[PDB]
Amino acid sequence: LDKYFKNHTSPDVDL
Amino acid sequence: EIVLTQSPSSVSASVGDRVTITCRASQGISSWLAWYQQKPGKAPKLLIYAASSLQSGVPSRFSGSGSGTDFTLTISSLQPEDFATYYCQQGNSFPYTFGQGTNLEIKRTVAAPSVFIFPPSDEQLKSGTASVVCLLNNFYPREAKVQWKVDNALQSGNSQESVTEQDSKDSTYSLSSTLTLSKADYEKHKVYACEVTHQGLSSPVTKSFNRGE
Amino acid sequence: QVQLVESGAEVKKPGESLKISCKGSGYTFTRYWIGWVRQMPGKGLEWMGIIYPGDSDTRYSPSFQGHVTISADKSISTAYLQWNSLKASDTAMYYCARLPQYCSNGVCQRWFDPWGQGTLVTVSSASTKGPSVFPLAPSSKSTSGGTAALGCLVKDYFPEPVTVSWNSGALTSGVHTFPAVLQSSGLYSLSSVVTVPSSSLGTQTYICNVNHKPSNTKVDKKVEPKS
Repeated sequence: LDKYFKNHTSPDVDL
Repeated sequence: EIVLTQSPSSVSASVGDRVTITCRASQGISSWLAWYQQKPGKAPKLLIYAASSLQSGVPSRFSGSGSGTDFTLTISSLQPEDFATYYCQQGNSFPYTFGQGTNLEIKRTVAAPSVFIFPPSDEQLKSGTASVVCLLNNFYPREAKVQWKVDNALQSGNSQESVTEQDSKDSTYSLSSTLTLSKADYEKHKVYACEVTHQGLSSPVTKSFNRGE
Repeated sequence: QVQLVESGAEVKKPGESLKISCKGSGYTFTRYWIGWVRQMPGKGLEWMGIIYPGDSDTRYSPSFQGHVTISADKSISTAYLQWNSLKASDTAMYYCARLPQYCSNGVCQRWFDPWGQGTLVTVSSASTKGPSVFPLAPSSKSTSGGTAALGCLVKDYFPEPVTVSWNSGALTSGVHTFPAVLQSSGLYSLSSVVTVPSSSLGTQTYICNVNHKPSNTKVDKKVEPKS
């Protein structure tokens, strides 16, 4: 998940 | 790098007016433009991200639009607390860049200064120096002239002043001027006066005290 | 909630090294890019770099590449900005900020939210000097229309900044803490004033709380009516 969130939309982001 | 140019660089508007600030990018950045508000002495705060998404808790009078190379920040009904510097920022391409910033100021009615004067404290006098302070509180517009007089002789070269940022509630300014002398010089004169000229005043206001009493 | 805490001030001599810090809380520190931004004189902001605390991968602006080092210690959820050898012109307000992102197919777009309070880094050969704090006592000459002005004069310090509160932060209405002026000596002075009811000068207590972190100076000065 450290690896996942390095290049996926951040947890708090919507739109 | 992608250069962001904000227009205009300064705006002055009345409470209730619609304010619009544009950001033009040197190349396409799709919709990846954010807007920030920064008050003097404080960190920037995000207002808008992804060109048009309003940050949670930011009043709905703020809105963003645009895509490609032409973006707009709009404040639909300006409030006193909107006094700030506004920045756009592209997050599409390295290096991340900001616009040069747009200063937003509030226009309001004239307000005359309330004028107050403070002799040096006994504590300071003990240390060999005498600072006399003249306060001009809550005035508009910002332009004001303070003259110091000692025994009615106009002083030059022995004072410093500074003005506040515009007030976030009432859109006024205040000014502090300090006259600094040696204790020796302070003790040789009697009448210390601050003379204030401002648009709000019919004629100059003088505030003074006698060192004697 | 989500908060970034940095120091408000650091003072060093030219040629000295410095590492400043930014501690994240209220979110998973390893899951967000975090970065540093320099405040320019008057207006302007310059992005310096970012780090991913999950693996310490960094990216620098070309303007700052090789001049600074950004690092992170995920154990204590802290990011760092470091200079090996400071110049006087490195003086500035520096901000740390988190970078939320939106990505599709591994391509990410980023903005800055939230920002730390900022660390004023001063690089100077001049001696650090704590302020003298003097009362600006309310009197017959600072009372008009039912309002009394009173204040503190914070004189002869270096470098910036000084913080001023009143009554430990309980008094904020009507406060004006003025921008410092630069004296001929190269020392700073500032004043902080407040307007309050004339009628209650006898019953209220007014204390200005002055902090100058560079000199580790803290003064609480009670401001009493002139007598």
